[PDB]
Amino acid sequence: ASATRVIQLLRNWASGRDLQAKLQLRYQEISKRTQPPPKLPVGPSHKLSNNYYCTR
Amino acid sequence: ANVETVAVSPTICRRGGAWFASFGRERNSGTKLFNISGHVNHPCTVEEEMSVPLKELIEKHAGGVIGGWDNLLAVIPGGSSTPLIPKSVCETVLMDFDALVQAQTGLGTAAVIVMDRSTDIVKAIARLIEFYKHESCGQCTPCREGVDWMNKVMARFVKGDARPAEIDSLWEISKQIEGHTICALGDGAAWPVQGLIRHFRPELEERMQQFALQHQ
Ligand code: SF4
Repeated sequence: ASATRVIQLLRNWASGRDLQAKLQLRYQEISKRTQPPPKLPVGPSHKLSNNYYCTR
Repeated sequence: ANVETVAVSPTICRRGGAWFASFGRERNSGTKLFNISGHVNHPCTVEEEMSVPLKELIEKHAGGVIGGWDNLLAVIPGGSSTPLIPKSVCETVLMDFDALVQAQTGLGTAAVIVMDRSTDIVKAIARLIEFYKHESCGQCTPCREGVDWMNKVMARFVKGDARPAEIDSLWEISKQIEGHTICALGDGAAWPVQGLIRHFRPELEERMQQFALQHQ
């Protein structure tokens, strides 16, 4: 956050814990909104042989 | 009835019939006309006792395999409809119905097509499959569809344009054709594929990997 150090001390004292360690707002540690494409593997039944439907 | 079956009937009636049974093994009696073609020194049509060993037939009448017996690679014993056998089986096999059934190929028409070690065996089996594709009458679904399917698969196999798993797939495709058609043309189209897969799978896999690393 962009809070002044004295305000951080006042907040920490009032709450009783270290607030800057766990901020509710998300600044930069989140995932990027543009991602590479996936590959998404296939299931067990995607075989070419020994895959008769009556057995499964 | 076959022309050969009909033709021998008067001779069987005259000479005795019990004379006919004196040739060959039990339930494999009489004399047979053999057509030896392919990679032999003297391809020819001959008449021989029914239960003659294949090697003796090829050596005595056809002049032997081209380049010697050690150059033998494969034999289709009874025409294209019969599965082929390698050199290790041709050493002691008898040229009758029951012996060739025990070798998993059948006697068929007693037409011996010989292929030496200098032939592309996959290409020859693909040519047979293409023959069956062009000769299917198209009446029933398994032949009309599966034979053309196997033809395309074998064309891709010849160039190595497949992956090893498809080999098993091809096997199953043939198993879906055999026993499910109206006539035996589907069976006779599936059998050479099964023989090639049974005896020459490493050749298929080697071609596949050569195509794989040749094309990245
Ligand atoms: S199996 Fe026989 S009847 Fe069926 S499509 Fe082929 S040739 Fe015609």
